[PDB]
Amino acid sequence: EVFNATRFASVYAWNRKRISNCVADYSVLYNSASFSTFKCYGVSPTKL
Amino acid sequence: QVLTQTPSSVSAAVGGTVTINCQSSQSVNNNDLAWYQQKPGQPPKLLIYFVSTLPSGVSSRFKGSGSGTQFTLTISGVQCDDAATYYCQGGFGCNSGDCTAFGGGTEVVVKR
Amino acid sequence: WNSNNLDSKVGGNYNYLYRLFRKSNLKPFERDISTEIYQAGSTPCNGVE
Amino acid sequence: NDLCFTNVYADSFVIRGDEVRQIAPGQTGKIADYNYKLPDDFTGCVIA
Amino acid sequence: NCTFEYVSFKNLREFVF
Amino acid sequence: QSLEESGGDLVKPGASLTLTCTASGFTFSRYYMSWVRQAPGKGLQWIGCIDNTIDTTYYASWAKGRFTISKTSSTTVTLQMTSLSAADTATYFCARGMVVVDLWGPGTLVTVSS
Repeated sequence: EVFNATRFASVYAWNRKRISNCVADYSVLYNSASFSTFKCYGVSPTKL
Repeated sequence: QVLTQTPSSVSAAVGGTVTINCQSSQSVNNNDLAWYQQKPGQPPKLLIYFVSTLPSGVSSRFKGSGSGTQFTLTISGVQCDDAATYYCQGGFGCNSGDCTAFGGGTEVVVKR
Repeated sequence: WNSNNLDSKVGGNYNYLYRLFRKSNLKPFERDISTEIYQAGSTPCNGVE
Repeated sequence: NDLCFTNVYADSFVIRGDEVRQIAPGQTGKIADYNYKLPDDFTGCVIA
Repeated sequence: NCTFEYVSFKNLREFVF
Repeated sequence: QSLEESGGDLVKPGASLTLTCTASGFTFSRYYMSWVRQAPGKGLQWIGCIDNTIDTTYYASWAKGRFTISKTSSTTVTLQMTSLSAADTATYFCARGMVVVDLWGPGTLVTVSS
């Protein structure tokens, strides 16, 4: 839902949304060519 | 722990070879001597470290000899831009004779 | 023991290397010198880069 | 009152009022550097 | 601010918390 | 890869002063660092150094207890001074390395006068 937002906020007025009580699938998002940058720090993509 | 720079002042020519002696009161720790050239008003730049190993990106004119208590620096030539004080940075087996020490200055003048 | 006097050099001593990514763990006393490119995630990189 | 020590050393001397601050461990000054110096690891109490 | 959410004398309603 | 110092100003003797050198392009958690002073008419001498695991213990013998070194965050290391004297006037360079150094900052002079 966050990625599908029609309008994004400015960098100085950066938006933040808390996410909890949900099952997150990251492998699908990570293995996408539509994302120019996808860098993970402190966690492995396979272990996400 | 104080390292003596003998002689304190050294004079040499452009094509004349340069030598200097830095004596350490105690034995250094596993060949940890360094040397830096301190141009006036600016922090010193590395020229030779671990007695003889040459850093990357410096001229091939500085060669070092000696180990243990006595060490020396030998420079093949001067391009008139090496007029700076040399400090022999003496690493020590630390907690004995301080933890490391710096010697006196040794600037080189060129007569023209 | 400390071996700064020889191994280390200014500007980057790149002689010795290590395997940052491996497909599996290591059996004791086993030497791997394959140095073959490794793919993660969807493993689509059948080429070089 | 709850501690046990091998020995206790008591040192007595006379200084003027403003020199009492030098008797704290690690302090400096004419008294601390030339008359009576205490270790930085001093374990005890200073009474005046 | 809200961090968590949830949407879900003949009668006696006993509870434990 | 650069270092820059800050905090040099005229301060009366006996007053505390804070110095700080900041690392640009790299963090003070991999590269060794040292703190050094050079009087205008005297040789160079080192005071403190700390990096990686707790390494603040190594201090100059003459420095004694009035010299301490601590890194407030990853990229900035602060220097705290106490019991300032007229013999403490020198130029403060943020060295990079214990026994071998690569490059230092321009150096901020800290003069002491009343």
